[PDB]
Amino acid sequence: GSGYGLGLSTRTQVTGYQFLARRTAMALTRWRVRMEIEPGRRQTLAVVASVSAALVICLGALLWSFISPSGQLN
Amino acid sequence: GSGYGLGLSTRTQVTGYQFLARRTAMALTRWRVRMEIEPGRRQTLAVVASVSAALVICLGALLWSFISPSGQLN
Amino acid sequence: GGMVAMVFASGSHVFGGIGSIFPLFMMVGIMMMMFRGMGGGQQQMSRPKL
Amino acid sequence: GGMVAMVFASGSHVFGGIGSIFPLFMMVGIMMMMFRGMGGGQQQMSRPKL
Repeated sequence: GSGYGLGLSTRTQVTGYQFLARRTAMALTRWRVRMEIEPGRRQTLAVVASVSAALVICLGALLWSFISPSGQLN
Repeated sequence: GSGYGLGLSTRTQVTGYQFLARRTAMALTRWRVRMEIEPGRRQTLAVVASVSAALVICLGALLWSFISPSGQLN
Repeated sequence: GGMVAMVFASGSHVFGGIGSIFPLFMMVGIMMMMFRGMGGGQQQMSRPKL
Repeated sequence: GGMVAMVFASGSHVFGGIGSIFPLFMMVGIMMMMFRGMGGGQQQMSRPKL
């Protein structure tokens, strides 16, 4: 076959595939390809922003632990 | 009529007035308008430089006042 | 800043003078890497002009 | 320079390490504006050329 298997690929092919995936994905929910604006991207990025903020706070707390531990009594 | 009263104005108009003000000021003392060189500007700038230099030395005095005061007796 | 601050609370206080020159010179490099992305062109479409 | 020097005469000596990074970094910001201030060029006129 021509496209079967597990052969090599290039960077331009990676974005190209993801473009068809978004376009066919919204086609299942909105039934139109006009795609004036692409809200799927934004809804996805918003999740990424949420998790990143959580990791930043988590790391911010660890920094506080070294600045002021539990054994400092009296 | 037009031009009278406290209407609005723009930044290009502020320089325009100063240009006419200098040109007429020159005509009263030199009776000619060629203005190959514009001496009013320089003579004015010389005064501004004078005032600035005085203030700079004055602050220098204030600077030394904190560095080596007179209150350090006994 | 967090990596630097963390050392002072531990009391090593290795910074100041000789030691401080590293983060000082290092800080310039990060700023330099970001500004390089800014020089992309010579055109304007600012809201005021539209 | 005066703003910094006035603190030393008081003896607080708050500068060094942690404190010095502020005036140290702050000094660069002033120089960086004058560079942007001298913008343009390449007209190429000069006394030796005339």
